[PDB]
Amino acid sequence: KFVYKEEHPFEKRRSEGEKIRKKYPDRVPVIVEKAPKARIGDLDKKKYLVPSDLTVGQFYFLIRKRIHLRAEDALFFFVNNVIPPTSATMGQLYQEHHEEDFFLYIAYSDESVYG
Amino acid sequence: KFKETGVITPEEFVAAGDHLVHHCPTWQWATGEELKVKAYLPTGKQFLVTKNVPCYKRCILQTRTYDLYITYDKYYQTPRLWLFGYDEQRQPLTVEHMYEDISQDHVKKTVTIENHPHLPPPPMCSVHPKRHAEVMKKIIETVAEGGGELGVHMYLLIFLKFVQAVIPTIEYDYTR
Repeated sequence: KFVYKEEHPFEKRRSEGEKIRKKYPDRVPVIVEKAPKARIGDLDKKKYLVPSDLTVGQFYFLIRKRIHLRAEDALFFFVNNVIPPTSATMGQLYQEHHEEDFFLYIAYSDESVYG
Repeated sequence: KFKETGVITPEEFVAAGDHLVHHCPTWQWATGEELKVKAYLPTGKQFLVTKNVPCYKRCILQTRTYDLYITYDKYYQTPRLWLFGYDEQRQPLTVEHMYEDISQDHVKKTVTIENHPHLPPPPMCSVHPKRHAEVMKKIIETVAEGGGELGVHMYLLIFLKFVQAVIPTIEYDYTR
């Protein structure tokens, strides 16, 4: 359900993901896109290369700033229809949910249920 | 009627809550944590609480008790149901155990595990009010087509009547 999985074929994504994971082993490639029916600002950038030791809660704060939100505005991440805990690191979230193209896909919205 | 059919304003939420507490004294108002008090609601009437609601079977008896809450969601302008459960030994149920009391239709669709907006952790289950206004709007118009009228006071009574499908074994009060 990701636009990046349509503009890039599966083989081109896997080749880039394998090479990126090989070049930068302490970093993980992440794709972030807005939910189709979300009423919040959009992201000018969707391909991210984030450090493994970066916590999911810290990645919340970066994505929050990139769409110009405050601490009171709602924002939720969805990885395979699961909200990850803010205490887990991006390296742990990647090892558990990265697709066969070696990319971690994350969808964001202002609702706890993106549907 | 209402200011906007389907949703509810903070004053309509108090009016509907005051009628629920009157009709079903097992529900009561509450304030919650001081730092999480909302200014558009009376400090004494922030959300509704009912405690030790029996749950005899899942979705000899292994009876479980539930604390249920009804908070106001300014985003959707609808109520929002919250629930937290205990076993027979008064011990807090794990997340996977509370899902034994949530019907299969809503376990992954309309139920989340978030912090109560007025209380400290541990997080609790919550029926998401994403579709509530659309359903309550259809109900209000149906009782009007039937010759009756769904007053502001009985909004939460009808709301509790229909969310029962999400938790059909948690026996909270909303009648008699």
